[PDB]
Amino acid sequence: APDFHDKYGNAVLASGATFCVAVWVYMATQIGIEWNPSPVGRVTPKEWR
Amino acid sequence: HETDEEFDARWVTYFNKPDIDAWELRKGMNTLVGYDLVPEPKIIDAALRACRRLNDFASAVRILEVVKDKAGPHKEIYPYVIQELRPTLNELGISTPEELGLDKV
Amino acid sequence: STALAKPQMRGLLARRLRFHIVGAFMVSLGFATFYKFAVAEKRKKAYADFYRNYDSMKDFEEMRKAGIFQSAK
Amino acid sequence: ITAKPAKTPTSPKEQAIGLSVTFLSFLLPAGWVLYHLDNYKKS
Amino acid sequence: MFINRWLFSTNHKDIGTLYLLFGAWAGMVGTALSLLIRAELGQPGTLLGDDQIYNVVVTAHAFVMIFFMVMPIMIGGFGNWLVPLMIGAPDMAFPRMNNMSFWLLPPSFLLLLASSMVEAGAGTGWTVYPPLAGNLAHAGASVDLTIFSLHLAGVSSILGAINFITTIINMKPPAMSQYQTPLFVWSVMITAVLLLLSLPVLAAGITMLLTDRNLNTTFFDPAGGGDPILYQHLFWFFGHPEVYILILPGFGMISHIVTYYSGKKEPFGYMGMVWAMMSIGFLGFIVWAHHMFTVGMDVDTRAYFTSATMIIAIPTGVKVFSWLATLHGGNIKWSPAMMWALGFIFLFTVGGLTGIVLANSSLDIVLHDTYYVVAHFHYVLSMGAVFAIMGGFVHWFPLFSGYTLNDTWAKIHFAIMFVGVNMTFFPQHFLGLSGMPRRYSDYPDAYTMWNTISSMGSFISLTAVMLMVFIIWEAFASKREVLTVDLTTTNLEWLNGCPPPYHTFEEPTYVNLK
Amino acid sequence: MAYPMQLGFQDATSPIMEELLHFHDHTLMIVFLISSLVLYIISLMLTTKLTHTSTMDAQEVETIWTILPAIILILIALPSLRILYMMDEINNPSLTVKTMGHQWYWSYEYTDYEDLSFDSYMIPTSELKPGELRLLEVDNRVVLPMEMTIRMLVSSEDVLHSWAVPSLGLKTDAIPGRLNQTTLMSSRPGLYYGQCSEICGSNHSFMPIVLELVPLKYFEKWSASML
Amino acid sequence: HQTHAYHMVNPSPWPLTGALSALLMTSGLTMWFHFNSMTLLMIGLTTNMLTMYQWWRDVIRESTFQGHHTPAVQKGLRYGMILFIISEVLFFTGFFWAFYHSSLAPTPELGGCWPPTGIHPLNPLEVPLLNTSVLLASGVSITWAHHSLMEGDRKHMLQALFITITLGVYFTLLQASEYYEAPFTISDGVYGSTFFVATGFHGLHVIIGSTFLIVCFFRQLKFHFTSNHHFGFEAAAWYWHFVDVVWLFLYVSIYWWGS
Amino acid sequence: KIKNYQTAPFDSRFPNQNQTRNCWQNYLDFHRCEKAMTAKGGDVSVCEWYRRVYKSLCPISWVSTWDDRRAEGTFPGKI
Amino acid sequence: HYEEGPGKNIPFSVENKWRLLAMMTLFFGSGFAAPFFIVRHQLLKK
Amino acid sequence: ASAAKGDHGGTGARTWRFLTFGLALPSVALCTLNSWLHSGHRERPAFIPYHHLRIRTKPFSWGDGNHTFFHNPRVNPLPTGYEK
Amino acid sequence: ASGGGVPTDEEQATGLEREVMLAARKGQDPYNILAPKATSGTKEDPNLVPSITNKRIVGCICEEDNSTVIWFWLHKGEAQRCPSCGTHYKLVPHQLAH
Amino acid sequence: FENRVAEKQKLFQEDNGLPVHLKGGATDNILYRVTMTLCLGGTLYSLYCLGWASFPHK
Amino acid sequence: SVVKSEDYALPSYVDRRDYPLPDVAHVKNLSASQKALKEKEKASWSSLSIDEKVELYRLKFKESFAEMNRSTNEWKTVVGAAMFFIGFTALLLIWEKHYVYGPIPHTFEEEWVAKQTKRMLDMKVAPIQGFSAKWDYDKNEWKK
Ligand code: HEA
Ligand SMILES: CCCCC/C=C\C/C=C/C/C=C/C/C=C\CCCC(=O)O[C@H](COC(=O)CCCCCCCCCCCCCCCCC)COP(=O)(O)OCCN
Ligand SMILES: CCCCCC/C=C\CCCCCCCCCC(=O)O[C@H](COC(=O)CCCCCCCCCCCCCCC)COP(=O)(O)OC[C@@H](O)CO
Ligand SMILES: CCCCCCCCCCO[C@@H]1O[C@H](CO)[C@@H](O[C@H]2O[C@H](CO)[C@@H](O)[C@H](O)[C@H]2O)[C@H](O)[C@H]1O
Ligand SMILES: CCCCCCCCCCO[C@@H]1O[C@H](CO)[C@@H](O[C@H]2O[C@H](CO)[C@@H](O)[C@H](O)[C@H]2O)[C@H](O)[C@H]1O
Ligand SMILES: C[C@H](CCC(=O)O)[C@H]1CC[C@H]2[C@@H]3[C@H](O)C[C@@H]4C[C@H](O)CC[C@]4(C)[C@H]3C[C@H](O)[C@]12C
Ligand code: CUA
Ligand SMILES: [Cu+2]
Ligand SMILES: [Mg+2]
Ligand code: NA
Ligand SMILES: [Zn+2]
Repeated sequence: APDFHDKYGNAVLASGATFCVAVWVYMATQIGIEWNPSPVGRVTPKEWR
Repeated sequence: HETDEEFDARWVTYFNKPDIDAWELRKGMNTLVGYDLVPEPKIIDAALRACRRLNDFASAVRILEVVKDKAGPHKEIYPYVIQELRPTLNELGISTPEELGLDKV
Repeated sequence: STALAKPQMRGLLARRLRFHIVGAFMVSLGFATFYKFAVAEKRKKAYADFYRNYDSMKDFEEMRKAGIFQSAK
Repeated sequence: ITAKPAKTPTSPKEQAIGLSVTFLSFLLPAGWVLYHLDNYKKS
Repeated sequence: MFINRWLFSTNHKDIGTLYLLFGAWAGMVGTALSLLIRAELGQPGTLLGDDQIYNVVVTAHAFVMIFFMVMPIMIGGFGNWLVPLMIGAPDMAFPRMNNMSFWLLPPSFLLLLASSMVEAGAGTGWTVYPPLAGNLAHAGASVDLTIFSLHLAGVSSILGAINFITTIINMKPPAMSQYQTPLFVWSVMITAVLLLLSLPVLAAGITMLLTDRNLNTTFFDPAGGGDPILYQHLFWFFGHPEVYILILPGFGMISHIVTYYSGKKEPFGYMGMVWAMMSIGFLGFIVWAHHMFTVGMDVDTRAYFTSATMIIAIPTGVKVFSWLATLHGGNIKWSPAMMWALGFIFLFTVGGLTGIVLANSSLDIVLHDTYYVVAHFHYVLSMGAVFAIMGGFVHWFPLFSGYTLNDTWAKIHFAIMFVGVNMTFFPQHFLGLSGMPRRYSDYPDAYTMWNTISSMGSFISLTAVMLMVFIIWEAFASKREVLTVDLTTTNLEWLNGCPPPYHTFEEPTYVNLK
Repeated sequence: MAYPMQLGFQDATSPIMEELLHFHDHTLMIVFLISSLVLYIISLMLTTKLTHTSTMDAQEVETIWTILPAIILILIALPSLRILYMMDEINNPSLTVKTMGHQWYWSYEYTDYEDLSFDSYMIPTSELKPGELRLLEVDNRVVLPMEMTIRMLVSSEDVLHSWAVPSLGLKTDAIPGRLNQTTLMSSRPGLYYGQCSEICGSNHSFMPIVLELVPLKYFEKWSASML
Repeated sequence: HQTHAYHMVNPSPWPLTGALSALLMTSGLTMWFHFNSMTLLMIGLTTNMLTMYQWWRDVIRESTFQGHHTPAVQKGLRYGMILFIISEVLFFTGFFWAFYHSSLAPTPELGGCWPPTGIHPLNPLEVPLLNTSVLLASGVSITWAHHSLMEGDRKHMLQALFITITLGVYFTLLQASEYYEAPFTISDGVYGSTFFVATGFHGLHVIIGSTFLIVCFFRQLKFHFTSNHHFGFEAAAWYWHFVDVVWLFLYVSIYWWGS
Repeated sequence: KIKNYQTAPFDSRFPNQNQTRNCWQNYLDFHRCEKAMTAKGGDVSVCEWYRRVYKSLCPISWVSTWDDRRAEGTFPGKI
Repeated sequence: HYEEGPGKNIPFSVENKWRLLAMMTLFFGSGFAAPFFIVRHQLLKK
Repeated sequence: ASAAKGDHGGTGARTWRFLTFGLALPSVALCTLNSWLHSGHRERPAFIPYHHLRIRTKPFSWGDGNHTFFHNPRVNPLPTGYEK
Repeated sequence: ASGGGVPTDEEQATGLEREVMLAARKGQDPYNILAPKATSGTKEDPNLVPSITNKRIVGCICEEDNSTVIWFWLHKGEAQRCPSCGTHYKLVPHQLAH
Repeated sequence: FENRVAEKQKLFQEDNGLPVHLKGGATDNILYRVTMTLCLGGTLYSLYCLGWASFPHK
Repeated sequence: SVVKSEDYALPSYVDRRDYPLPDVAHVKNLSASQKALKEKEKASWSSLSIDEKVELYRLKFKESFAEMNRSTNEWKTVVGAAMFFIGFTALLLIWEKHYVYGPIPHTFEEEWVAKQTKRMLDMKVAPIQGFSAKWDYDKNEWKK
């Protein structure tokens, strides 16, 4: 007889992957986290003195 | 210690013992499959004939499945062993696991 | 019909192990050739090249003019 | 190992309840403290 | 009946179960403290307060995880349950003194919780160095309550070590030599010798610290001719053997779990595994000043401690390669306990190799007191002691309880924890090479990215700890009762059924000499 | 100082620090290789249905397992101990500077000639000037002459601290009643930062070290102006 | 019914009362040092004494009165007592290490010398040598007690053990007098610290060993020992030799070499 | 000779990281010298070297504490 | 004697899974919550 | 190193009794005389308030906080000198 | 010099200690202090395993010096064989208070 | 004195199901209750003292 | 048939590819036709039908090798559920960021970072490899 994995395995894999990627991308990009990446190639240095 | 031939000969003799009992048949096959080899046809032949003296058809079939399993992904080994055993399979009326559908998952 | 040939039946796990422990070693030599060339040698060369004609007074004057120091304006 | 089938099967719904209550027993009390940290400090 | 059975116990299995419950509760306390550390550090700035409350939390995190989670679970919990069964003994040699080793732990833990409630806590580091821990910079009761907590944990484990040594030497079947005992039993015997010799020296040093703080002695105060560096020697003369005490019973469980799920009757190279654990226990007493390479010691002393510390890699490597050779040719069963043991082999090897980096005293000048050391020991502690504990807990839970876990959930639990702990600790190597100090509540802005990711990792391990509690609940809630277990001919602790009767081996095994 | 997303050591400011970087690269390669050799044997053990479960002889293979690790340890220890004794060699300083750790700041004393000493405290975040570094800048920097061997002597007047400057390869603990010595030589002018490296109470995170390395004549005039 | 020789002990409250005595003594010392109160501490000392008394009473009931100490049980208790003595040796080792660390490298605060400036050590040829003779003598008299007991001689066992305890008490009274007379105190820098804490823990162990010998004396009076079975006496004799050897190391190290 | 004094030279009596006894010995030597010199009527200027060396090596607070204790009659080293 | 067997060799009852859930929640939950309340306590004092 | 006595050829209590009364107790009686000759108050040294002695970093938990546990007025000065 | 007054074990040992001492005098080992010596272990000459019940655990150290012990229950009835080396064992049940 | 060990052996071996710490009779029950009451009461008192000492004092 | 907890000391049945001939038959009690089939098995096996041979095999053993060794879909559930709970973790972290953490320090403001970057380049932070090495001091721009 098919067990839990045969019947629901594909859906648990697809939905858990979709959910995980969506929520981490949102967390990483949309809520004001300051990752502080390298300025190299990114920041234009500005006069400080 | 010994040559491959001597190893094989001691196992053939083990299973060829006329009054081998059920416990010794099981001890022999469950010991033999712990080694790094698939048993030569002549060893399997003597184990299958021990199954016959012990009136145990099912264990003859299981021995054939364990040969296939001990070959791992070398899929050329089992068909060669069954080829070599066919005269004994026919003489004892042993069906292979495939002829019985017992290879289906 | 034709009979199947007899295949090797004995020492299959030992044979597979022999084959791969040697492949595992050959990476290690090949990776050791990388790593060393991509990181270690590259570092020795970045330090040697940097210091070869490095002028510490000129580096100091550039810093002093950029106003970084307490002791030197 | 082999084992008997469950004497008192815990259905998917009951597992969702046990899992929720277990997660909340850790998340709620710590979340209440962390939420009120500014209250504790600015006090 | 309840009080006679659970407060007055003289039974090694019930006392083992008490230790497992205590160590599990401590593990939730040490886990919360670890998440407060990572919440403080998970963005730049100050979350909680200054370094006092922060290092109270860091200090309690270490003491709880070491003394109240790992030691009680590995030695009190698995040692008591398994050792007498693996040698066919009817109980421990001193079954009533065994119950006092257990009961001294709730009061020890109470004292440590009292330390953190009174005054401003003991924000000293788990090493409790003076003068920061002395009565001028840590006035008031907190640090004395911490010392007393360690005295009580110390007596509990010294009496436990006497009990295990005596039991293992004296209560085997008369035909069984010490070279016919399982590796987990050897691991407990060696760990108990290390406890017996090292704890009294820590007890001497923290007693000296107690009298400097309350009797006007000056062991560690230069004003009286004392020396703060003497405390460090006495503490680390215990503290290095202590990390081998935390891992050895783990090595013993890993040997059994690898053997069993490789379908083998025995571990590869049994006498080399015994030799390796004895040599590691021995060498673990002559290396302690690798914790003191920046204190100003002489060059030749630093050369000797570098070399002796590295030498431990030789017997330790024998064990790693012997676990590989035990998997070799196995009929591999991918059970959740097997996954925990394979994770152990790989993560312990990573952290042992960063320990080798650090044994070089010249490089340790720059890595000492930075997060490179934090990364080294969390790879051997939360990805070695913790993984060996979770491997042995899922492996033997059906023996102790009579019920099975759901293996799918337990594999999911292993997968979440393996991701979380590597996300947490792997970036701390970068923080340490680039110079972030230990015991800091906040860091220069350049260290933001790796601290953020390390904190996100600690939350993933929090989700794993919550799920583990659900998994244990689900097993007791569903009551799937164990029927047969594989390989009892080489795993004697299963042969009396699951769970075994309260009294086992009332008639001893029969073992002939021949 | 460290920069964002940094993986490895700060760039070397001193020849000894340079030696440590090459020695770390030598060691880390070994590390790489052993960890990968293990991961790989391990996946090899776990990826076949072939079995061999009967007793295996351990003697021969245990020789490989002890000897090869012993040789790899000797290949690490030889250059490790060369560096250890090289840093210990006599080098004749031109200047001695003392630093005393305190809760929570460092003081500095340059008393070869005059009585010069001052305190050095972290710049509070709310007083940083634009472009200055949070938790790292100090009000009074440790000005020192570049390209000169300097003896630093380190102690404390209260609890333990530890005086560190990672780009020069330096970390010496500050212990009351003890005077520990280290030597410092910068190949370059500039500003080189470190942070207290032994837990010392409420503001352990907030008592940094800033060295300012400049030509001798500038160091002399700065010294005279600090009296 | 068992067919092994080992002892299944009856369920007992004493491990719990002893663990709680420990909590009460340590929280009591904390109260005493910081909150000016001796109450918790006296309750913990009382419950610790009550626990010791009833636990060891029960071990005498289990052995002398109920017969559970077969040879295999006794052999375990031998190992137990040896391992306990080893852990007490290591505890003293920490204080010897503290003594040699401070005395071999005397700091400037002491005058850069040992004994420090301003310290006037006791003369090791006066009461300290007398105490040495006293404890060595009591090692000879306990060995006499042991051989009389093995030879079945009740009266000479009791006479030799009484001598041994009288010498224990003599050393304890001599040491109490020397502590009072000593012109330096525990607060007199690392000299007074090492002196009083190392000799003070040793004096505590002399008091513990003497108590254990007095327990053996009253059990002997009650005929509990046979000429072949008397492990409590052997354990007390090994612990007593331990206290004598520790004294010898303290005498040579602190009183003699350190004077 | 040895004006052009820059700092205290390497001293093979104190070759290790712990230099406490180097400061202490020079402080002692200086004061012992100065007592010898201002006893026997002679010139303290002969003690100058010890004074330079201890000033270079010794923390100001140690010198200051030792000087207060010599004045109080509680300096525990022998001069 | 004492009860023997699955569910009977432990100091807590597993006779009812929901009463068990409550006890396990209180048991592990109180250990996990304690350090947050200690920190709250330390913040509130001063 | 034998020492100089000279026994064996049987064994036990009798010989250890002989050692107890013929050597051990005589040695104690002798040392008890030696001690009771050099006993009795030796004259106390000038008080000097050395900072490495009479340490007080925290008051003692008995008495007025300033007296050691087995304080002897005759020979133990306080941080401020000998009592009245 | 040399009264008695000290009881001997023969006079005063009691309980299990006494049972062990009285049995050892008879050359008997009801409490399993000594290791049993093996027979040749064939089916005609099996190792004989005493027991006070209907089954007892056997550990078989198959060859001298093996570190691996092989454990199994031995039940009343026909001889059984160690599952590693085949040597034979037979249970001989019953009664203790001799 | 006389050797009364045989009397104690008969007492402690009486088949009355008592655990050894109560088998000497009513005085064992009394000393047990005294010990346990001091331990548990002392332990409550120690918790009270923790509560008192956990807060700055008035 | 029916394995009881109270049988743990008895030899038992197991399907394992490394112990092909277990210690007992999977089924020992036989019906009338099963007893007749065991008698027939004592005669030539060529006279057994295929169904009779399969019925003897299934009396002796529970599962065949192909059955006991089959692969399963379990990995989907494990990987998927692990990703689920990892995804749930990010909820916790969103919650903490919204309700627990306050503003980070002003030194992360864009203009501050531009000025600090120039000042790091002016003091030649890590000029050999790590930071200023990556700046072109001639062209006044990041190296390509
Ligand atoms: C379980 C705990 C555990 C274990 C097992 C270890 C194992 C080791 N540790 Fe660690 N360690 C800690 C817990 C542990 N450690 C803790 C808690 C601290 C800091 C304490 C504090 O300050 O709070 C610490 C600190 C610490 C320091 C001090 C760093 C500093 O503070 O500056 C050092 C330095 O030598 C060190 C080294 C090592 C070494 C060489 C090993 C070795 O024993 C590892 C040997 C293992 C291997 C090497 C891997 C397997 C081998 C092979 C696969 C063979 C091939 C290998 C080679 C040829 C090298 N450790
Ligand atoms: C006469 C023979 C010796 C017996 C000693 C009698 C008194 C107390 C007994 C305990 C002895 C143990 C050592 C503890 C440390 C200090 C006591 C040292 C011995 C002693 O009694 O030292 C006295 C000081 O006592 C003081 O402070 C006394 C303070 C008393 C407080 C005890 C402190 C509690 C210690 C906690 C111990 C923790 C135990 C660890 C167990 C380890 C776990 C494995 C010396 O008197 P003084 O006036 O300074 O100088 C003499 C001047 N004429
Ligand atoms: C000043 C007060 C505060 C400090 C507390 C300590 C105070 C004093 C404690 C003194 C120790 C008394 C111990 C009495 C033990 C009596 C029980 C006993 O001796 O029991 C014996 C077994 O030995 C056994 O368990 C041996 C078990 C003995 C171990 C005890 C010895 C030391 C314990 C010391 C605690 C150390 C504290 C360390 C300080 C850091 C009984 O077997 P037998 O003698 O063979 O008799 C049977 C024959 O009759 C049959 O024919
Ligand atoms: C380190 C481990 C911790 C990980 C993170 C925990 C995740 C949080 C779980 C939720 O915790 C709850 O969150 C609510 C907010 O969502 C809080 O309500 C607070 O906020 C509500 C909305 O503002 C108000 O209605 C409530 O009265 C007020 O208590 C509540 O107290 C707290 O229990
Ligand atoms: C049934 C089992 C047994 C459990 C027994 C529980 C006993 C409870 C009694 C507590 O009351 C007392 O209160 C005293 C004072 O009111 C305190 O002493 C202290 O009290 C003050 C604190 O400094 C000072 O006035 C004193 O000098 C100092 O000794 C001290 O806490 C205690 O003696
Ligand atoms: C009364 C008693 C007789 C012993 C007995 O056989 O019951 C004797 C035998 C040995 C005696 C003891 C030992 O001779 C040693 C002690 C000597 C002292 O002079 C009196 C008390 C002393 C402690 C004695 C008291 C008592 O007279 C004892 C105990
Ligand atoms: Cu100063 Cu940390
Ligand atoms: Cu260490
Ligand atoms: Mg440090
Ligand atoms: Na922070
Ligand atoms: Zn066998």
